[PDB]
Amino acid sequence: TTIVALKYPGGVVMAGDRRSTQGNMISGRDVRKVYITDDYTATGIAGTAAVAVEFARLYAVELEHYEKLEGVPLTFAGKINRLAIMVRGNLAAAMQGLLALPLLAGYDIHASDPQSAGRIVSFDAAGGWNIEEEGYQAVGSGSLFAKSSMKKLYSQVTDGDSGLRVAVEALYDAADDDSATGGPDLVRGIFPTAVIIDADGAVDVPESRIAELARAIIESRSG
Amino acid sequence: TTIVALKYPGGVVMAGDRRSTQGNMISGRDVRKVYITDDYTATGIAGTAAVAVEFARLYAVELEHYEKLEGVPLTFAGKINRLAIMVRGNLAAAMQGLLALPLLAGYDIHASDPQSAGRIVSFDAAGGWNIEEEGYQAVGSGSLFAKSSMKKLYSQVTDGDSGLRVAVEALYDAADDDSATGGPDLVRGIFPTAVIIDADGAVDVPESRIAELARAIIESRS
Amino acid sequence: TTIVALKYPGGVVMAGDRRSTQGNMISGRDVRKVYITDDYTATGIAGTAAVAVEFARLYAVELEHYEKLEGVPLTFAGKINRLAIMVRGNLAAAMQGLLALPLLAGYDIHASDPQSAGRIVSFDAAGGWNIEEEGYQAVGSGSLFAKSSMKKLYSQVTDGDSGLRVAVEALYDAADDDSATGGPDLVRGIFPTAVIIDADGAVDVPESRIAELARAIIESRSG
Amino acid sequence: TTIVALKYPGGVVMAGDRRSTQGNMISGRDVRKVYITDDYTATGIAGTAAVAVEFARLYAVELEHYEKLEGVPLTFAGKINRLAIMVRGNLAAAMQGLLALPLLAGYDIHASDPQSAGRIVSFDAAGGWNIEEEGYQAVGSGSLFAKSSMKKLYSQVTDGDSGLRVAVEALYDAADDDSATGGPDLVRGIFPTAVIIDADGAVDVPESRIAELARAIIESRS
Amino acid sequence: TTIVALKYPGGVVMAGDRRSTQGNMISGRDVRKVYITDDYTATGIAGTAAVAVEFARLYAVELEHYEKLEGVPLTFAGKINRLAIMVRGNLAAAMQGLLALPLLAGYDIHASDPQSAGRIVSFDAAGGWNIEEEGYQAVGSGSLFAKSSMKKLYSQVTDGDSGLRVAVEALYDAADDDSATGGPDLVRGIFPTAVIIDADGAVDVPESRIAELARAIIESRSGADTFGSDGGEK
Amino acid sequence: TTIVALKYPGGVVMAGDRRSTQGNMISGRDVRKVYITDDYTATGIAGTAAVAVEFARLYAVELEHYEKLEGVPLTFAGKINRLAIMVRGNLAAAMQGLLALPLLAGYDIHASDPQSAGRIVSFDAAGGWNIEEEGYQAVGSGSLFAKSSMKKLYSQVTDGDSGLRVAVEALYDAADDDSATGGPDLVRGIFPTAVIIDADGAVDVPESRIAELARAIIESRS
Amino acid sequence: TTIVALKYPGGVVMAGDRRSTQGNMISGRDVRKVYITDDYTATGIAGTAAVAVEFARLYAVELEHYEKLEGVPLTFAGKINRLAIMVRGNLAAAMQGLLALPLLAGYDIHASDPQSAGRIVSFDAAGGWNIEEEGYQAVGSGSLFAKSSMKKLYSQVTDGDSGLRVAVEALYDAADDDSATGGPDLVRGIFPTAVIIDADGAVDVPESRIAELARAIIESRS
Amino acid sequence: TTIVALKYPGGVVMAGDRRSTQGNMISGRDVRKVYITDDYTATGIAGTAAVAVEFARLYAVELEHYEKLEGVPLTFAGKINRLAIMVRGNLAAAMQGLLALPLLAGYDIHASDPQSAGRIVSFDAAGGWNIEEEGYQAVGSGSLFAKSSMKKLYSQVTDGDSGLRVAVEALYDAADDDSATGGPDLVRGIFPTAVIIDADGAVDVPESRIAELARAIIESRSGADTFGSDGGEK
Amino acid sequence: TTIVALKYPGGVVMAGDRRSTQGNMISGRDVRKVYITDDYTATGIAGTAAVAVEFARLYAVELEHYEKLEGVPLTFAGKINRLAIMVRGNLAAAMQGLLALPLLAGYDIHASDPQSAGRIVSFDAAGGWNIEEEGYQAVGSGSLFAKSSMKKLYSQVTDGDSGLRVAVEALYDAADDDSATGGPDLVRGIFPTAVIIDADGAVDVPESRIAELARAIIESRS
Repeated sequence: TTIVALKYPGGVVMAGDRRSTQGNMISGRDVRKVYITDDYTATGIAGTAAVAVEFARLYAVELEHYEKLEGVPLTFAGKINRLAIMVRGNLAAAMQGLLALPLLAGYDIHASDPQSAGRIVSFDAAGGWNIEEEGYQAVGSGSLFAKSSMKKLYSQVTDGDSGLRVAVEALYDAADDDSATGGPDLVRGIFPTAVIIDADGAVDVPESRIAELARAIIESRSG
Repeated sequence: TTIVALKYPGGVVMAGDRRSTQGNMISGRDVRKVYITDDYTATGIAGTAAVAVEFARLYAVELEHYEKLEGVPLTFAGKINRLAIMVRGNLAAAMQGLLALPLLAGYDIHASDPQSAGRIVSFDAAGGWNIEEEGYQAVGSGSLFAKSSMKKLYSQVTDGDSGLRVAVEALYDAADDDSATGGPDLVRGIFPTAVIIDADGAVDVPESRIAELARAIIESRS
Repeated sequence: TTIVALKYPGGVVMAGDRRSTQGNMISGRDVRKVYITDDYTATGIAGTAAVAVEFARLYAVELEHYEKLEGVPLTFAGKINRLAIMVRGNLAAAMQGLLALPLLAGYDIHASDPQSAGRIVSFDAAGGWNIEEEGYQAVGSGSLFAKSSMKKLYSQVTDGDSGLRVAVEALYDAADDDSATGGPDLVRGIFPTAVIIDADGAVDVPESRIAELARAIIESRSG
Repeated sequence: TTIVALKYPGGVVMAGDRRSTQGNMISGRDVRKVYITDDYTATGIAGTAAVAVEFARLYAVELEHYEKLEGVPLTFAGKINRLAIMVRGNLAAAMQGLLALPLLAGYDIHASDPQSAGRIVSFDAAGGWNIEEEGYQAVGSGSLFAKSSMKKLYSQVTDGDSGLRVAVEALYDAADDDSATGGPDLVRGIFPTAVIIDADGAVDVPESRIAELARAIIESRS
Repeated sequence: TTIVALKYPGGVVMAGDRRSTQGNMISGRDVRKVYITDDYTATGIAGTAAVAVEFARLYAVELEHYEKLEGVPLTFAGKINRLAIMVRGNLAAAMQGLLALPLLAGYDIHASDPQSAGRIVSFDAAGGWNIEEEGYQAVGSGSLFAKSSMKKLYSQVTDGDSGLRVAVEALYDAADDDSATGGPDLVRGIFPTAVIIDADGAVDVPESRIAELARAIIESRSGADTFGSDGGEK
Repeated sequence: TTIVALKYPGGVVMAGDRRSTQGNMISGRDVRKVYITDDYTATGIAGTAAVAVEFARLYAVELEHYEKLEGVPLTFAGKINRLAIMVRGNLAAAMQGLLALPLLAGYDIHASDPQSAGRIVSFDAAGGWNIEEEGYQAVGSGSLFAKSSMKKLYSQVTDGDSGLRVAVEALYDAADDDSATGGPDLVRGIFPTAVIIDADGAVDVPESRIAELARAIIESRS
Repeated sequence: TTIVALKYPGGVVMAGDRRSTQGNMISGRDVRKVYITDDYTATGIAGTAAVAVEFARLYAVELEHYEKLEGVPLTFAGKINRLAIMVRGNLAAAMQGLLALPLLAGYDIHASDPQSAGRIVSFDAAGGWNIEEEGYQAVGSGSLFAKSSMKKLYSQVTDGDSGLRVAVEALYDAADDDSATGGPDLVRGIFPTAVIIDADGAVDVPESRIAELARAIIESRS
Repeated sequence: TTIVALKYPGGVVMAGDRRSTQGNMISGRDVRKVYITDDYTATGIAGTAAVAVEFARLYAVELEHYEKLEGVPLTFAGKINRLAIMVRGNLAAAMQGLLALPLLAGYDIHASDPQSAGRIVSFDAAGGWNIEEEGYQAVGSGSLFAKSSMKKLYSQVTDGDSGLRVAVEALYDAADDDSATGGPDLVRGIFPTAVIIDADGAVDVPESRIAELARAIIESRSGADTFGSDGGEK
Repeated sequence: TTIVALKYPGGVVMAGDRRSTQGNMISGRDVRKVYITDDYTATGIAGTAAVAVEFARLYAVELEHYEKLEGVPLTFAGKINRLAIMVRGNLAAAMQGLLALPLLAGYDIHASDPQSAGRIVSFDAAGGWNIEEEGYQAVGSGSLFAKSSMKKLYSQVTDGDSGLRVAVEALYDAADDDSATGGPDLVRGIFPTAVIIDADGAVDVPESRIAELARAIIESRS
């Protein structure tokens, strides 16, 4: 599994692969790992698939429950604290083989500067959180390769489209160097899923655009 | 890793993949796992790459040493016995995580019927050997998927080219269902290697033929 | 044990073998492993036989209990969630040897297109569920061989009868490659059980049809 | 794996199944487990397949080596002693999962009464041996079922043909109650192998007769 | 310990041996292992003797308690479920050396065909139950030999008497191949106990009939040994 | 991680590094480890980063809660006791790997002499606390090197500016001798964070002054 | 520790860092990890420093011994085989923590095309070796980051100078992401060491050129 | 135990403490830990005392044996290699608690520049060696404190006397921060031992010079403590 | 750590060292280990510093709590019983590495003879208490050396001053033979603390008197 998130002027984009494996055997080819928790945040979770799905569902339920109870959505730091508390509480299960590491990307509406309202938060196994100030972050087995690719490709990010292309290329590199991460499957037409968040909210990227970007990257690397 | 071998009328063909991994990390993309030990036998070894290369080299050295010393090549049963002895002697190291399971394909010149002179021999971790009578066998992590694919596809084998196509398709299925087995890499132009053995000896299949077969299979499945 | 399920236009069919073993000794020859939990779903469970029977009974009781209490049956995703919860709760006992891996197939009456209303759901040991999109799935010791056979045979499925024949042939292959899976016993006249679900509900396949299909397959492979 | 042997007036017969498994997965369908060590004895070995093959080969080599060196074959007691010594020496490796339990059947040319010259010898894991006096014995995973079937069926043994039928039926029962023992494969046409030993020596039973007996048994139980 | 049960037209018969051992020592010679839980079911339990007796008593108490409370006896499947629940509950004690494997035989008064109303149920260590429909079943250490003997002898069963003879012969074979199972003791006059269930209920078999059957079986075996040989050698 | 604190005439200064690591990999470059708990105390915590942040937040919340409830801030000894109790209660988690060692520096308004109101308190894993009377203290992996540098550089401290320079140089030495402690990153413009406490309360040192001091130290050692 | 190697038209280059650590403590700042084994091959060894130095010394001694004895240097395959044998023989001691993973770069004078005479060979802990065909390879703790940086930067390599700059930048990235790898120390004037091999042989790169390249990279990334 | 060695223009100096402990108990107060192996090298060993003495004795014997056999002393690299081989061969016994870490200081007569002929070599437990380039090194339990003190005090080293004073002060700091290192004992008159190597060979420093240097250091420390304050309070 | 207590005509004197260590490193130089629990008893606790401080604080709180509740101070035996109960209850924590061994010295107001009213009580790890009748006792790592010194020096005790000198000399000997015990620091001017208890209560000994005694002892032994 590999999930990447990066900031661009005016928003943030998160993308993830589609492969789930049980050892060396491939058990899934269309797993979705990026979820829209609310109108302005997206969460990607790596590790055990069942724990990831349960975590995303519970986190979305908790956020919506607070919003309905109080009539006002939580602040971004409050959402970070809730996710960190959940990760800290899952420590005993993580030590038993049910580890789940989330990745939070969101748009801060209350931020003073709309062009710097994108936020990326990374979590560790002990529940600690850190707000990324370098503009990109990745989680999963292929996270290191994706981060090293983004370190060189981040100078090309100028808007949403370029950021999406860079994220797709980072996922392609991660799948190229990690067997647990699946690359663009042209035979079955299965492509990574992406979410773009801006001032108008979080929307899902259509599959056609991601397919076009993946084909362009493959053609560029073929010669 | 996955290595397949199947019999066709008049010969035998063996093919293997190119991927080698260290856990979940891909460390090799062009490893050659099928060797031509002599003029009529080919050996594919799965497991640890270092042990596989060492075993292939030592086995070829031993066979050529006997042939030069005695002036006559060993019989097929003798080659089977020597390979089984090597596998049996490697048991202690295999129990430490250095397992290596070879697959042997050959063309018996001393066989009575030329059309049934192909031979496929499989080996287990205890050194036991068994001559396969179903006409196909596979070894490696993805061996089960390739064997099950060949079970359905073996009815289409009537010559060397059809057998090569079936072997390539079986390797494609094994790589499709196993992450440790590499499929045809179209971006880098890396394709599985194959060896065809017949009455005229053992030759390496050119890369262009395997590339054409792999592209045909990919177009068929898309 | 081996249980197979596959989708055909307008429905879904699930079949399972009849053999239970205690190590190498054969203890049962007519075990039924496919249950009709309600009018539009069928459940096949592999692993320990006692745990499978208890799971099927408890799951059917829970579904009927909810339907009677609320006056309306659960949605398909609700049934999936309840089964996943049961599997997740059984994890501690599964680690001790009482492992149970279910397989759920159903027909969604609320689905948009009637011809694509068939559903197949697979579960893992951690409770993770995945709605299968390939059109077939299998569980049990001989699951791999049956799945590989269905991969090559699924192109022939065009209606309920062809799908049933493909399922029977996949079970035959699984029994041919797995000693823990029982094949068609012609001496005792014992054949695998199958269930077909369509718009009219779930019905049991009569033994005569399955016996005829098994004899046809055996005669096909004998020459 | 299941190997049976029973005595009939004027000789002895030994039969064994053909299946070899690796856990629950079937790996072999035509394994031959009964060997003709010399002109008047046959040896069937259960357990690990590789160890069984190696034991049979080494035992035959040792017996033939002694016969060539001395110009006179070993007495039956000497053969029993050598096999027991081999089993005793294999104890340390058997404790590591390489167990091999042989079954020895032979015809004693030097015996007084020719009609009772048949001999059946069983072995344990500690190397001990015992000459059976009840007329039948079996080894392997399905040995108990085969012996319990032969206990009821032994009263019908009056000649070589009836003894062969009883042995085939016992193997059928063992395969019926045990998954590790393969039954008659009518689809593939694979049947258990048998060896008949009498005053004229040890010969291999033709496959057609065993197929006829198996089909008769199946029709009887259908 | 070995308990056998087989179906005959019109009923069912269950029999068990009389020996209890502590290792290689023989600690008991007249232990009774077949119980009449109610008017139409009999239960035999193998394993630890104390756990077997406690299980039989508790199961009978539970069945009679339900019958008295509700005024109607449980259905056969209900009794099967209660016994399976008890076996499943005893899993922790079984893992510590207190295993008890029961064997349930009964007559279903509510069954459609009176001649096929007999039922035999077998249980495993995990509490799973399977209604045996091949006509016979056995439990205990010598269960395999008795089951294999019944496989060859079941074709002779035509009524209650033949079924009882087959059960006694199966127990004799099991004791012949198992040291932990006691055989017919002619010196002390101790014979296995049997229960026959039919449309009129479950009744204990008198010892005289079982003694006669055991003597006939022993005489037949001795005569066969006299007639038989080791392929021509005695 | 390395956090240093030292007393100067009229107050106290505490500084810490910015690097967090996961084994050998560098995962953080702008981590803040010095917190202003209230108007006159600053707390720096070393060890696991998550536990440090949680402890700082909980300690500040508890102090403010007591102040709001009673209408009067806790005495310095009361704050020491609360922090020691928290450390003692975290012992079980620390033995499992979640170890956190805090360092407390504060200004005592109720002290007799204003010039000697600076306070430095050190803690151990067992919850024991000691008020340092030597003028400096350091915690973390690089604590030994920083303390040994401060032992030689403390004679130059005469006011807040010289004390801040000495603290920055001690952090530079700790980073120079320890890989887990990050030095002044001139490429990214990241410098250690410091807090100065005096009679007017606790304030954060602007980054420009610390950058100037670090550049001066680097020029001195070049 | 990080040692990189990459191929450029007409030669090959290898560079390594200078830091040696003991846990989180920095124990060495001017360690040399790249050795010139002979006139056309260079070897860099990662892992335990003592084992690396001993391996380099012994390997150079063996190569020179063979060259002096036979009057002709070993072929490149022979050198690869000897290094693989040494790595395989060190497996038992590596299991105790004395691990050494070498990287071999050389120039094949017997190669047909002079522009493709460069060779890069990597080794695993089991003694297996693989001739890299993608043009670059790295070993050590920071090997992954350096390799991923070279993957992006390899398109700029056209001659020796560009290859040297790319190798220096890859080492800079590896030090930037790994704390066990030392970066260019401008305060002490310590820079990574590099070796360039071409048709004229292997020579050590002067420190001034590497210092200029490192300063250019630092100013580029500032 | 703490042994220090630093370079000065024209030579090298090595010094060590005198205390040996068995846990928290003081067992020795006048242990000599710096040996003159030959005319131009000095070796100090930290760790177990017995292993240290045996190491120094065997190393000196080996060097003298080679010099007598060949008629020419070993080069400095040869001595380093022999000591590294000894350390590597002692690894198995060091893993059982018999650890010995040597420190080597020497004066290479074959070096080009006479003023930079001093050499300091440090060894690890795996037998690896490194020629120090910073001009000072220390080994022992208190090595970190002595090395950190020398890092600050090395700017004052201009000749042999100043280097000796710096080494004595580093040992004083190491003893001040480590309980296993013994400080100058004024009551018993026991002081650290030092060896200084120059172009004329290796000689032992007389005890009076070290005693007066230690006394001056103690007086300076006491005066600084009197002058200083805890940020305003004493 | 070492704490000594001895009886002199008319009272009792208790003294202790000032050093706290973490293995071989010295972490504290002015630790106070003798506490005035109430007007007529003093308690010295050895072992872990945190446990000792907590024990002293809790014991003083309990004694004052009882005195305030009942309006009458506890008898000496009641204080002994409470301290023994606390020590016994701390057994589980002591077995895990948090051992604390106290030493109680007091003056009995209700005793018959004023000149023999001094009391010394020692405790073991199991909570057992014993009223010492030998006239002196010591606890800590250097307790044996201090007790052996007092065994020879106790004949010189005739009043409070001589007893204080003997206690100081015993502490000096304990520090002389034990590295974990701190001796008189004449560079920093740190000396052991002492408490003198008599009919007028318990008073802390001024540092000047102890410094004079320590200097006299050092000059005597020089």
